[PDB]
Amino acid sequence: LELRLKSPVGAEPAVYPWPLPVYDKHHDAAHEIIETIRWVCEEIPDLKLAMEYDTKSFESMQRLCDKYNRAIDSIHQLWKGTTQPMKLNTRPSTGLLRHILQQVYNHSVTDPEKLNNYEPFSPEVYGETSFDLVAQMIDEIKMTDDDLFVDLGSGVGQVVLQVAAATNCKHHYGVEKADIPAKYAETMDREFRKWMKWYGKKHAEYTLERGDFLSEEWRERIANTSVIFVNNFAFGPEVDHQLKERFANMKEGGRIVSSKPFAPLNFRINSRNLSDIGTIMRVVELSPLKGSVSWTGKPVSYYLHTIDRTILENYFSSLKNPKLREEQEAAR
Ligand SMILES: Cc1ccc(NC(=O)NCCCN(C[C@H]2O[C@@H](n3cnc4c(N)ncnc43)[C@H](O)[C@@H]2O)C(C)C)cc1
Repeated sequence: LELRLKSPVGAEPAVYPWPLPVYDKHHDAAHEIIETIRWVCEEIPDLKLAMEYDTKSFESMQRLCDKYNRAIDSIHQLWKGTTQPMKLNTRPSTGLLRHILQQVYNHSVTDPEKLNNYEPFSPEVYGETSFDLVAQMIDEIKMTDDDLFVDLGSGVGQVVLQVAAATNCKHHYGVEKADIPAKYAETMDREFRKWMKWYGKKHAEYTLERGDFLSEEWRERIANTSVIFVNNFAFGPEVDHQLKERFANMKEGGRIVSSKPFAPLNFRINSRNLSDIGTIMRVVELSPLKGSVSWTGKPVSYYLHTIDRTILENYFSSLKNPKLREEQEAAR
């Protein structure tokens, strides 16, 4: 006994055995099926029109699947007529992408318990993943095809995949040091590509790698990245310090988005702090997403750092000008 869902673009059908597997306490294949149908119906209005359940009854679930499959066949017949078929070159909506990543994770991370010891993957937010927060980041931070993107410490790769699905960066990378998450990343990658093809959706190029971002090789790679995401909230002093030294080699207009700032928000340059990272970057607290919950109980905010050496330039200009020099020397 089994259930099948046809792909809206003619990829091979999704096939689930009956009884439908359970993935964890809040996820199972029955609701994966229901949500797939719901999202294919958002992809294709005509299907939504044609569509109007006991998830423990094989007959109830077979009837839903049959109704979806017959509607997909009719839509495919419609597209052989004069109706234009669904555009094949598009990015997924945030809602669809959320479903896709959950589906990819369901099928990739076989034993969620093996991951526990590499926690936290989302230390900045109580009770949810970074997904909704990253979806905001992505809309605030303009990225283009000149950009290279990296998630430093990428886990099973979920944030890299989300950004690659939504943006035009030339390449997206994840780097992950631990064996278990890195190995799950390899499956996440194959599953993601499979499911994105199944929905008829495109993503930018990406690569998930094994490695330590504090290594010597990564030194020059960080220097040549234009957009770095790093979830550093729970990092200690020495790692944050080591990262600051890597960032000091980034090019002007390079950006770092993090869960804890790497410099104070109102850094004031003076003769004792001249070599601190604050001398070369604007730092701002981004708008928090309403509804998200931080450790304080308030909405979570991320931190945007933009490499901008005009701050340092202006300090040196001011040291050359006796009036400006006396003012500076006055305060401090
Ligand atoms: C705003 C903002 C939001 C989200 C994100 N991205 C994000 O959440 N990605 C998911 C993984 C989170 N990672 C933990 C993983 O890092 C590895 N890791 C730790 N140190 C590492 C290292 N030195 N080298 C490679 N991997 C490392 C650990 O083994 C662990 O698998 C963070 C918490 C570090 C970025 C920016």
